[PDB]
Amino acid sequence: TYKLYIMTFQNAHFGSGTLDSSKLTFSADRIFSALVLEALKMGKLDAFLAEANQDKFTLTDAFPFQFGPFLPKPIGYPKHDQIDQSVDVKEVRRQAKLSKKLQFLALENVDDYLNGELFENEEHAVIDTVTKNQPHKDDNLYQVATTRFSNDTSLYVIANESDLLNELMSSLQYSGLGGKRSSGFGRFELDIQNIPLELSDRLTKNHSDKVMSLTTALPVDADLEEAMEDGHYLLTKSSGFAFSHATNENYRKQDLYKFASGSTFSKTFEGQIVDVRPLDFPHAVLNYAKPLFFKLE
RNA sequence: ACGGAAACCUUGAUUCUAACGCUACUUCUAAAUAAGCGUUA
Repeated sequence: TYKLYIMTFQNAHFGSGTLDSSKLTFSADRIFSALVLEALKMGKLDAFLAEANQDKFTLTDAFPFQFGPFLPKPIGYPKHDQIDQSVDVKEVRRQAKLSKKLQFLALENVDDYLNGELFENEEHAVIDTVTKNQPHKDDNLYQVATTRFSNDTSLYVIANESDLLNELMSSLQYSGLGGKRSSGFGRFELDIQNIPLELSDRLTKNHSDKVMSLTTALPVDADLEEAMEDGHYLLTKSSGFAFSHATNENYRKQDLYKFASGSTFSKTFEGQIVDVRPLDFPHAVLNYAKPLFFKLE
């Protein structure tokens, strides 16, 4: 809610379940895990844990940044109250398909999207697959997907201004983000920018109006009811193998189903640093689900 | 405590074999090392 962190990538790989799958943008649990690993490699893991335990710490999923912050399409607002038209069915289905394909909108027109206007996606990155082999066992021919960006398009997140977070981001920018980081993917250059006046006044965390989430956040059990009755959302898995320097064998962490972005709700909630570690495991596995919200008209 | 870790698009291959810058064409055609002896004595 304080800064507007920008990460300019050249090549990246954000696996969505397979080595040959790469999403355009990553989720906040991935960057929180990356921060946790960088902090533990630094040695100042306890300070970052204490900072994350505070309610001031807020993080959001990466969104596209092309001469202005972008926001995920608010799932649950194709509402006919602003899209009531007398056009033919062909144009109605064409605009429905165009809105379904849309995933990100520029900040300057997000409310315009809520006025019935129709916008198209913009060229942000090309996702291409590369085949690689192992020239000692002539059976492995594995494919890796990338997210090669273009047109000065970066990724951005919103988080509090902290010196520990600043230095952690600076160490992240030479350590990569997601995927085969020691192969030419994930690396970025960081820039710190101020939140625009048209955006900072909308980033909220505590009130009872229509809020669109910015983080893949699973609410606490106390207030899930309000997200169930009057909440529009999408369900995203967070499975995978838990990285661990303490166990020789790789353990699958517990599959957890969160709420995607931008899921719309009628009231805000509280996130969880949920322990997705398997049983009998020495150290925790922290999954970050803490929402930053956006007010709607 | 990042659907993540590890992984060479790698090994072997001669732009090589055959093929006369060759066939025909006189440095040729006429031509005396030769002509004039004045005037004075």
